[PDB]
Amino acid sequence: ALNIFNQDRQKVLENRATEAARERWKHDFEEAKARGDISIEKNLNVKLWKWYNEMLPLVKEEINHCRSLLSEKLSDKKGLNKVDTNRLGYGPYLTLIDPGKMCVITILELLKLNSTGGVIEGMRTARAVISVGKAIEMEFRSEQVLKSESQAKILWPQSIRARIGSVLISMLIQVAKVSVQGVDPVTKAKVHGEAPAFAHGYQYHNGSKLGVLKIHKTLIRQLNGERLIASVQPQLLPMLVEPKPWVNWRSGGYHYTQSTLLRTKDSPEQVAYLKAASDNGDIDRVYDGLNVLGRTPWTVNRKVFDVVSQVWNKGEGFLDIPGAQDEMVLPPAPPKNSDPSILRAWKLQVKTIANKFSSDRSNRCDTNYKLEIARAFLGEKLYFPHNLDFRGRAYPLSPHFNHLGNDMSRGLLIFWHGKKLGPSGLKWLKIHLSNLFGFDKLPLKDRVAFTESHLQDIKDSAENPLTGDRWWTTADKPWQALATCFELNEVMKMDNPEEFISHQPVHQDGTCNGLQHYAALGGDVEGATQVNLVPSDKPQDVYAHVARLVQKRLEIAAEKGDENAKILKDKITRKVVKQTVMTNVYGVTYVGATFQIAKQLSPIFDDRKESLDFSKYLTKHVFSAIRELFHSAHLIQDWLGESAKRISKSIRLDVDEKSFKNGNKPDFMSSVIWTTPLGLPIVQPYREESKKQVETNLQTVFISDPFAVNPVNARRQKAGLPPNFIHSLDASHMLLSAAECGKQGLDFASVHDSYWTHASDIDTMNVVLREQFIKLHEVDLVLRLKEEFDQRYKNYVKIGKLKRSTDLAQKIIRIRKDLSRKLGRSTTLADEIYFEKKRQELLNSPLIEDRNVGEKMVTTVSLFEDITDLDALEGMSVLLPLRLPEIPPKGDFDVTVLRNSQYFFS
Amino acid sequence: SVPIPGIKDISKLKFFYGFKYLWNPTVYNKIFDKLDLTKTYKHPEELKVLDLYPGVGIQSAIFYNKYCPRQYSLLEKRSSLYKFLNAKFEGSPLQILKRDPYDWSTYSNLIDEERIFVPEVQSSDHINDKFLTVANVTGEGSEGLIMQWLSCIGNKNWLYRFGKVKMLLWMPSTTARKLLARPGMHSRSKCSVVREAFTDTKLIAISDANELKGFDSQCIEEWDPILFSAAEIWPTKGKPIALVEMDPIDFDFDVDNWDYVTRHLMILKRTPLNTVMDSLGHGGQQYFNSRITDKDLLKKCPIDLTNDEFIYLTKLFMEWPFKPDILMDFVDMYQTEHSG
DNA sequence: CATTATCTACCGCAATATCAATACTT
DNA sequence: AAGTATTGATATAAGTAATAGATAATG
Ligand SMILES: *O[C@H]1[C@@H](O)[C@H](n2cnc3c(=O)[nH]c(N)nc32)O[C@@H]1COP(=O)(O)OP(=O)(O)OP(=O)(O)O
Repeated sequence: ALNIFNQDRQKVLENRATEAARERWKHDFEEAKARGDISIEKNLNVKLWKWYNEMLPLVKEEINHCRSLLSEKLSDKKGLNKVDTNRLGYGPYLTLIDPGKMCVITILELLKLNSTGGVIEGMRTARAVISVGKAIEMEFRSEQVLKSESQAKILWPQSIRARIGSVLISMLIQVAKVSVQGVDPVTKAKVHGEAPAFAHGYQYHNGSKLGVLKIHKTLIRQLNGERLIASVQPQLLPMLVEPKPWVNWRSGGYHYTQSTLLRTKDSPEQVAYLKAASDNGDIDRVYDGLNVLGRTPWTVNRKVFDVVSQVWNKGEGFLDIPGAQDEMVLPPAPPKNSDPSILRAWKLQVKTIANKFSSDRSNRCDTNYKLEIARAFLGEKLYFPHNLDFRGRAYPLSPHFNHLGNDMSRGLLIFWHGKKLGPSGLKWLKIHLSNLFGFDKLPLKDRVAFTESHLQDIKDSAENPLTGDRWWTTADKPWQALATCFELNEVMKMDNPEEFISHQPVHQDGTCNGLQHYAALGGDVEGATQVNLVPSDKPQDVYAHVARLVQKRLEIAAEKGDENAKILKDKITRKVVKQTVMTNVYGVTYVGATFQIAKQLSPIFDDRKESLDFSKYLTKHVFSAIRELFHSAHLIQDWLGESAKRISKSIRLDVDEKSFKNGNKPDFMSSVIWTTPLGLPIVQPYREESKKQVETNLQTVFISDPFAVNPVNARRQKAGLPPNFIHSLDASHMLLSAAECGKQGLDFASVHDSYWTHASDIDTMNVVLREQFIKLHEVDLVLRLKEEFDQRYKNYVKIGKLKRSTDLAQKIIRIRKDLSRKLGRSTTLADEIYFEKKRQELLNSPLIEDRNVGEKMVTTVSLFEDITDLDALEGMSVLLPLRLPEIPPKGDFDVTVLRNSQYFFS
Repeated sequence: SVPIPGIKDISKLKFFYGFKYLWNPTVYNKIFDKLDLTKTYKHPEELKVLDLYPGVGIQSAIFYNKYCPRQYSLLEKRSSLYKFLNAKFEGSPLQILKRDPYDWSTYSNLIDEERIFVPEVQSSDHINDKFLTVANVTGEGSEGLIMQWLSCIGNKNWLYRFGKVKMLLWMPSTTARKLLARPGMHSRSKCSVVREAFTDTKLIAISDANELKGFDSQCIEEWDPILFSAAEIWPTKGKPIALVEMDPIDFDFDVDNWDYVTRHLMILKRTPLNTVMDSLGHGGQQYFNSRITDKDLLKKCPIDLTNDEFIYLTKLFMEWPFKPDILMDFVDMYQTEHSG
């Protein structure tokens, strides 16, 4: 009877936010008119109600004007005014939706968008208008679908969305009113006055105007309060009832909320290919894996939640809670006669203080929001439906509270189902606690010994979390370590450990799954043994080895008396070098690795605050070590990069009849595409964006049009193909492992590389994951990718220059001259493309006579395809057929040998 | 008695970094005669002069020959130009120094502590007669240096703590048209407003006679500049240049608030003033409508306003009780929530 | 040949007003 | 031919002159 009770709440929790908000603060008006005249945050809800009640007549009047203007049908004599002209632009859109719903949508979106976009006390007007328009169109779609189901353009242009958003935002600005108190400096007399709540203004940054909306400090004073949850309600939140399993890409996840399987940000090609794959039916395994991930139950850790609530109510700055502060602390202004360098330093300090203060406020607000959700979901069981991104990795549909969040969100989550520890449950819980404390190179027995060494500390930290030694704070994952300490205290209370029913998920992870895939694909013995694919006696740490190498490099380079080298000679650490290497193998840049290492070492503060200069040399040493360390992965990613270049710099032969004629070179519209081992189609979304000044009521925003067809960003394709391929393989392995575990009946959820389950079923899960990795990687995926590209891009021609003096080039020159007289006009590369295309069309004719005659015809590219040495030999522009490079040689290494490995996932 | 360099020596130089120099001694003599610097400085024999971005050094050599100052200093950072100047002016009383005039720390080191060049402070009533600063900012990519120097005119901090010092500026013609603008002209901007508020300027020379239409007719007929041709500047590829004379004047307003109000008010420079006020802050439109009794000022665009009206509006802005703070006016790109 | 931005992957962010030329309809 | 809307170009602020580290495009 638990499902039916939760079913009613979810239908209530899936109620329209616009209807609830209409009823919510309308109710809050009743107590205000009864209790008395006040300005508490309940009166903030009252102010929102008053804003709605005064804004509704203006929207009604605008609808009346548009309806009365659209009645006539002669556009020349109608709407001579500029304002009345745009009425034909937008009016047929506004009449669809209830004006009250429209008003509440505008108010809620404006409240939600505050302190966003780099504005101190507001949001950029372009974001505000486009977001209001998008919310209105989504509400329109929901209403249309619901009424169509009840009774038994299609895509709104971004220009119309921006126009509607600006109209409504301005019309609310003209209405919103709030009272502020202040003194005048003539007489130092304290006075009161009311002002509009919002004021549209402009700002500058490096010589550029930013149309910004501004929200009054009086409004912010209440929007900071904990009643923000009451004033604004989330739309997507964790579910109590079992999610509907993934079958159709247009129907799944939430019971009443439609979502797509892929998170296609700004491209329709990925949507089209995913829809084609769904219609064909090649992603049933993906459906099964997503259902397994999204079918597990969770509940909030009550004791850890109580501890977090007490720490937050204290108000002091905890490990990750920023704390509570009310006003900024700005240093005294320097004298106006001081040097411009001093003035610039003071302005930089002011900017830094404002940045830190805003970031701390945002952290506090997010933590308060998270705790409010946790309190609203205390005790009950919660479900996480899972979506997928284009590159293939899984994410939930609850952005606010999820296990992919920070340490607090993870520690506040446990499995609703409990399973007995059995013979190995206590051992694996102790392993998990050892994992949470940053020690991993030690074997399982040593981990158990480390956990056994600190029973008294565990008992203290569990009997009294605060007001004690607080050993859980000095852990890399504090809240999860606290939950683990709680459960070990409970089991040590019992005389028989193997009878305790537990709820704590155990962390099992594969260190650098990308490196594992490199070693597996290349068949490299050295990489496999370094990454523990080969069975060994103890886990081996690639991060530790490369960190020792970087220590050697810095010892060599310290002879220059460098302060950074002297300090970090004995301070190079596993964490910094690991954060550098994990992304580096993925293809990070020098500046990216510098950013990561500086970010990780900045809290240590061993060097100066401006450690970028030092981290430059540190990254240089790291790259110098990695170049010698890794070769097979480097070769594989180079083959991927060469393939990316060839695919990007290619033109199909079916583009047109004559040419695009847009410049000498037709635009490039070729993106790298292939198929995951589970049948999902991966498409790189990278493209160019064309942003045009779109006029609106408030101002002329600077937005693009994602529906327009644009060229492909070659640099982004090159940078994205390798990591996208690697992580698609990783997520496919994760999906297969999840599907098999769900078939076996385990409770399975995962965050990318790491896999979560109870301590009793960890061995079965480990066996399942080894088997699934073997099954997925038994095939030569690099070769299969080569044939996939060959079949997908067989009729493609490159573009390149050629020597004027090449003997074959003069033949191409004559064929150009020959083509000119045959076509009757000047010869072009586009004419060559058309001639090649029609020749392939001739081969498509089933008539054998036309085929031989078609084979008799000679085309410029047709000369190249007969040739086999012009590309190697390589002015004038020439057309080269798309010849992808040969795959790098594959070393000899048996895949199945890792089945006996112990520290593959640990 | 310093050796004036020639066109053949100028052509030998390789890198100019966009800087263009006038090289005609006759035109320089005419310019100096028009300036008549001896009128302002009754005793230029003891005068000390500093040069920013000297370059060829023709102007420095001609100035020293004509006036015989006491101590003359040059600050050049370009490498080839530095070797050229050092090689040419060896064994001469004229001084050459290697320092970059872009960095404020260079000025602080030169005047404050090391004290190679020690100017004397004068009163603010009259132009300092013992300090002359001549600079060349003809480079196309360094107008920000000129605007920062005008802000230093306003703030009385960088080099103007010594008082009112005259500035002779070789600087591009486009920035000259923007800077020397008058109310109502299409080239009116914050350059012109700052110039009007903090100094008085007179055009002294121009490179192309075609560009004189952009300026004001009364102003050009008053100044009577010395028109020359593009031949007399060695690098001919660049845009035409202009020479201006900057004289600091006394001002009575609060620089920070005036700066804020002008910058925010004049963004919509072609909007009637009865509409542009609401962007100053919340309720600014109502407040300024209440406090502005004149109905002739409420229909003039900010491009048509002058420094007096801008100072008046600054005064009303300060008398505003509910004024937004001017320090919290920026966007922080470092901060971004960017939640997943 | 110097310049010129450009920098792992994702997971709901990076400009605007004004003025001149041109072509389009009337 | 004379308006008139469209399309394109240009200035704004005023130390990212806050990297050779490494490099693929540019004109
Ligand atoms: O703590 C982070 C984080 O909460 C938030 N944040 C910033 N960028 C992102 C993002 O791309 N995706 C998500 N989910 N969250 C984001 O802002 C805070 C930034 O503070 P930090 O100084 O700790 O992070 P920083 O950007 O400096 O380093 P990094 O995010 O590149 O690693």
